[PDB]
Amino acid sequence: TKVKYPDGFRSWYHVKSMVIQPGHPLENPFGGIHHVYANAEAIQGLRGGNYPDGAVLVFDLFDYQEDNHALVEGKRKLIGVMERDAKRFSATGGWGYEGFGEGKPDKRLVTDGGQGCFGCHAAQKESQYVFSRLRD
Amino acid sequence: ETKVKYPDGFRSWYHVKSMVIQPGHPLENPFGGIHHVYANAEAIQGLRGGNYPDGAVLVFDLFDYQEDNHALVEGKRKLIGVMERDAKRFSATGGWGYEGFGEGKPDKRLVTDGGQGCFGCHAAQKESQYVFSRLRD
Ligand code: HEC
Ligand code: HEC
Ligand SMILES: [Zn+2]
Ligand SMILES: [Zn+2]
Repeated sequence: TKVKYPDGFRSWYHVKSMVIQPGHPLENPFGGIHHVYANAEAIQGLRGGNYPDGAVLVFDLFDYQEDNHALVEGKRKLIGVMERDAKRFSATGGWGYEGFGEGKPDKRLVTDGGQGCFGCHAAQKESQYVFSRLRD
Repeated sequence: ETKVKYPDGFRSWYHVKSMVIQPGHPLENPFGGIHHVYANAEAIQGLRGGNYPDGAVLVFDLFDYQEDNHALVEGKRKLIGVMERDAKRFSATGGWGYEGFGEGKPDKRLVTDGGQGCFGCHAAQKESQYVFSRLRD
């Protein structure tokens, strides 16, 4: 009941991006440029289906540098992961939540079974706890 | 056989990188906004350090953004820029054909000069085969 590191996530479908700048409520620890990636099974849930077991969403978070009014991606700070499994992750609404420091498999960030992540994502109960929407 | 194809299905390609260009930056006009770069399989071979096969396509996808409480949030697509690799067909602009599609729409072709204006700037990157983007992790 550990969330698996999502190997190969960089090849997945890019859902959307967003920039969180200093002063935003989510600045700690989610400040920077982030990109949302979805594997094939996650796309089915985003498209209006049910999320099948095995669906994975990744929040990929980079630092950035402001250089002459351009924001340039720097280093990866972390990834956030949601893995769908209605049985194994029932305590947190059927998604398992993990963070990986710097995107590395050995740097697990979550220490409370994913309850803190869950507490905020629960506001999106109506949409299977996922905030991101497909855009074209 | 000098027209760049609209790159259908580009949104499911590999996302290379992103950048934000804000007011004040030298390129705000016309490339202001949040942009994402996508590459098909052939372009990845070229980005990786391999050579670019004919048929390689790189997409610059440009969105306006809105400021919302210390967040920049994606707004409407302004345009896509497309580079399509064909050493013989597009030899006049370095082996890449350049096109722009207004709001990403296949009917809104933007380029009127055979790609010369696009090529004039990308020519600065002769040494990486006219491509500014670099792979990252
Ligand atoms: C509110 C205080 C949050 C906490 C705590 C966590 N997340 Fe989150 N998450 C939040 C928002 C507002 C968004 C949308 C960002 C956007 O670009 O729209 C997200 C997104 C994710 C995603 C992408 C899928 C989605 O739901 O949109 C993942 C994979 C994700 N979050 C994981 C995650 C983990 C593992 C957390 C605890 C370490 C966690 N989130 C906390 C808001 C909040
Ligand atoms: C300088 C004045 C430019 C002109 C005119 C054009 N482009 Fe460009 N392009 C420029 C830069 C600095 C970058 C990199 C952006 C980044 O995030 O690093 C780009 C990128 C592209 C790409 C992505 C591939 C790459 O070379 O990195 C495409 C497909 C591309 N540009 C197409 C394009 C077209 C079709 C143009 C005329 C309509 C065009 N570019 C003009 C700088 C400049
Ligand atoms: Zn403020
Ligand atoms: Zn600035």
